[PDB]
Amino acid sequence: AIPRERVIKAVNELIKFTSKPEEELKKDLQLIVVNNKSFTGTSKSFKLKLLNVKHSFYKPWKEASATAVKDFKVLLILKDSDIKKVSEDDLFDQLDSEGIKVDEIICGKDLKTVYKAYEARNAFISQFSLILADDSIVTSLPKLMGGKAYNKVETTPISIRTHANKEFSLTTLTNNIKKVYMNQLPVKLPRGTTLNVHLGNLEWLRPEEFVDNVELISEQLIKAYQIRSIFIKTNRSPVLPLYYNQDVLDELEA
Amino acid sequence: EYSGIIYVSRLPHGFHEKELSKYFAQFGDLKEVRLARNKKTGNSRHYGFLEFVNKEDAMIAQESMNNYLLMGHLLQVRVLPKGAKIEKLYKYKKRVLVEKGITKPVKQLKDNMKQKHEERIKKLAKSGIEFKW
Amino acid sequence: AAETFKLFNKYRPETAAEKKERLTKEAAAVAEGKSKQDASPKPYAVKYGLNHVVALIENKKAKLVLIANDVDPIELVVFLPALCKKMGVPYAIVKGKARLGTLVNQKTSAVAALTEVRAEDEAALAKLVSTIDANFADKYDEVKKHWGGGILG
Amino acid sequence: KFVRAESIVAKTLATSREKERIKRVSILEDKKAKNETQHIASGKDFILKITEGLIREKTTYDGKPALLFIVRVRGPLAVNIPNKAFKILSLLRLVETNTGVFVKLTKNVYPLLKVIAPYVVIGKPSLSSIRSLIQKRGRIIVLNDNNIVEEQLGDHGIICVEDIIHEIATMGESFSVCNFFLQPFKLNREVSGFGSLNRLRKIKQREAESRTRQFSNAATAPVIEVDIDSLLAKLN
Amino acid sequence: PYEPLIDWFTRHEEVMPLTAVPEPKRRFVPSKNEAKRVMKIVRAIREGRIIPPKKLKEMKEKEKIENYQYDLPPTNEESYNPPEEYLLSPEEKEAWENTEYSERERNFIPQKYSALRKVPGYGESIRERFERSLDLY
RNA sequence: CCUUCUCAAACAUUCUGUUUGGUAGUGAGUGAUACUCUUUGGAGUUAACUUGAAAUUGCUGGCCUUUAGGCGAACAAUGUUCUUAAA
Repeated sequence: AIPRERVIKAVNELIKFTSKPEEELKKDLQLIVVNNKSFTGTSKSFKLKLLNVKHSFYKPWKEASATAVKDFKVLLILKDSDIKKVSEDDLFDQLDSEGIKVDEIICGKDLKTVYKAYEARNAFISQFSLILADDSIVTSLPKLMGGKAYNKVETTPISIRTHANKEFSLTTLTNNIKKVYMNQLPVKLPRGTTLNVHLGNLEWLRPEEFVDNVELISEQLIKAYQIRSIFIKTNRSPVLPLYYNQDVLDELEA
Repeated sequence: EYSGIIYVSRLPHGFHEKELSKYFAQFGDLKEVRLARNKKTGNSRHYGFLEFVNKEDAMIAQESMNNYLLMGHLLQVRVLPKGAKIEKLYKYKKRVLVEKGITKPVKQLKDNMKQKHEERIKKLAKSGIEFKW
Repeated sequence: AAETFKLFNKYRPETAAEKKERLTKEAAAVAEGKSKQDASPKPYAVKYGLNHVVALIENKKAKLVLIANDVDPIELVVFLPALCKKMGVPYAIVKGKARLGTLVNQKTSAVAALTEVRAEDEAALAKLVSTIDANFADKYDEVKKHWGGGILG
Repeated sequence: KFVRAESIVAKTLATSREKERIKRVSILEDKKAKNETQHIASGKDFILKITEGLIREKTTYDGKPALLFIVRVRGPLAVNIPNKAFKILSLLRLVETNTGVFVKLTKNVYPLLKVIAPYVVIGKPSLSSIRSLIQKRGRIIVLNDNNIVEEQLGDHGIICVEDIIHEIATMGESFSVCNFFLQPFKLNREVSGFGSLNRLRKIKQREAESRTRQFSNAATAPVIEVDIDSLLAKLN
Repeated sequence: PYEPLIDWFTRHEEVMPLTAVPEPKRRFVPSKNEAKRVMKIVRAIREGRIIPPKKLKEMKEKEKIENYQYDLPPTNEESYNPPEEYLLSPEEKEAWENTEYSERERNFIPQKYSALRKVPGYGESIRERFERSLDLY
């Protein structure tokens, strides 16, 4: 495992670094970096791995984005048939039970005709943060979203499932949106030895809660991949050791 | 006065020199054709250069093409002055990855990381806020 | 002109026949006991009546106007180019009133104005506007600016 | 002729499309044949069946030698054929459109179906359809060729062409024999084409086909199948 | 003489429209007159003067069926089954070939019947029926 | 003037739940913190911002095969050749 005291120490002292008087918003945001051997799948991997996390920073994202200029907005991407059967109120009544909200639902037809225009498409995606798409549609997205959508973490889509049986039930979508929203966080899978994972502004969560999220994510990743080390920081601050496995280097050579 | 060398901007997606040659030959035999090209991945910079055998034919092609609506956007072609020459273009391909062997044996970079981690601990006392590990 | 007409053919106006089919459909929909009541969005179509076309000018609302060249009372149309020039509407002189009639469920129209366009064509509309500004306003303004004809036949 | 600057863009992008999809199919079928399923879409294949929005039912493929009759449908709007599909079609003699042929369906034949899926249509024929096809259509190589193979066919043991129907339906003894014996096949065009009344039918079957034929471009595309009893009722 | 026309006033561009007409209400609400026409059709169908289009198609589908429902010797001279007479057929075959076509068709009706297995396949029959149709016409 | 992979399995019965796999980009520019290795040649990654599908020359990676193709498939592999969308 990883010594939690070290991570608590790091988060408190990064709070200290930030307390010293877009970039000004930027210099408070938490970024894990993970060095690991041959993180490639030998191939590009736009698929986002959804790691189980104890706490949900999207609700703090709501509470701070209400004040922020950019408003948090949710995009769901469903088939023509699903949008035909699914209505906005049916989703809204389910989401007010836990107190969240989808901002819009969109079709692939809609993407390929309404937003087949680079400026309009870019503005439409950049407005939003959470991009959800049916796992069936997810395999067809890349030529539609545009590469600029896939460069950034928020703009790239998240895999979500509507079907559980042969046909899809609203219960599956209802609880899968909850699973993706308040129990899962995105993880891009680029090439090279370097991974980056987003947590968010320090001001949103408890630093001890930050630590619990960081350690849960790190041990999940260690169980997943052979990690050279775990380098957490803020994207303005210098770099910080917490943990490292040295034998991974030997395996990297061999 | 102008030359036979020609500049065309705003080229469609997928519209390569093989397509350019097959039309601008129809106006007349051309000495040269090139398109401006990116290195890492085979995608367009949407502009290219032509060169015709006869300047007068080059004038005609420019005249009928200066505002050529095509594939949902307009093309703009302009004749070069007499003092103009073709330079430094090449058909770049998609540059694929490499995996080169790690030269130092295991136990050497074993030492480097312990140095680097311990070193990467030291900038933190230098940055720097009280750290043990 | 070809792409202008391809753009317009998506925005054909509803025929009298199609209008009556939808009317009887919805009236039958009201027929049921157990009827159905719904609210529907705005229609989208070109606009074509001469005084109506000038009406959408002086607002302004015409994002595009096409003017046929062959009109036996040409004085019906001589002002439209200068009017849209001074107003900045992106006018274009199309050639043939009959073809305007074809795209509008009429014999002839002599004018074709469009104001409201869906998001799925808005970028196409803007780029075509820049195109016509490049092909017509730039090319022919200096030869709009001379006396024509005068050569014997 | 001055051809155009526009159709070239359509055919170039459509070739990039056909090339990427056939490449994906080659990856998937090579990995499946070599039994190296580590990171792929699906491990087994599927067959789609459209019948009378219209009901579309899907099944898992059976490694069973099944009789089919291929019908070649006009290719996509602006595509020049890639050479791989060209070779497959030439082997199956599906050039000269409105051309079909009977085929055995086994696992070795099966991967090529995705290769030529955007240029053909599949389905399950009935003996009534097959009988109408042969007794109303079918010719054999010119002059003595037609006679001499009938002798070789007799050496195999076939006579009275109705027995060719029986063996094509049965597949008991030798299908490739009869398959090579029926080397050319031809069907009329369902619409006479040019004319005031006819153009309506052209547009209507264009819409109907656009409803029916589906271009997955997934490489896990379920095999689209149609009721050939209706297709030949139209085309024969 | 002639001179080009000066464009001294067109070059000035007004940034506003000529007239400040207040926008009417009806441009933003669904049109009332189509609703009135709809309700006219509604009262008509309620009285039954107009049949619904679905019921009309049902009536047509039934009525098509209902309308289409209610209403109120040379062969032995010819051989055709292992018989002998057609042994005259190959003897003067060149001779009948040498006659005119309008003689040939009747003269090439007769051909040797080998056995049940083979039937040559009716090269002549369609032409004979077409000629008979013309003879009627 | 074309249209974008719009689902697979296994377990389980909870009136649908759990797990696993499936996604090559629109080009150009700004740019933080940096990460590893390469053996100095730099290479693959990293915050996130701009843009009317915008527009000017960033010189020639490497391996393999054949006479262009794979490195996201090795005895792996690809070319532009469908006519009742004509005349």
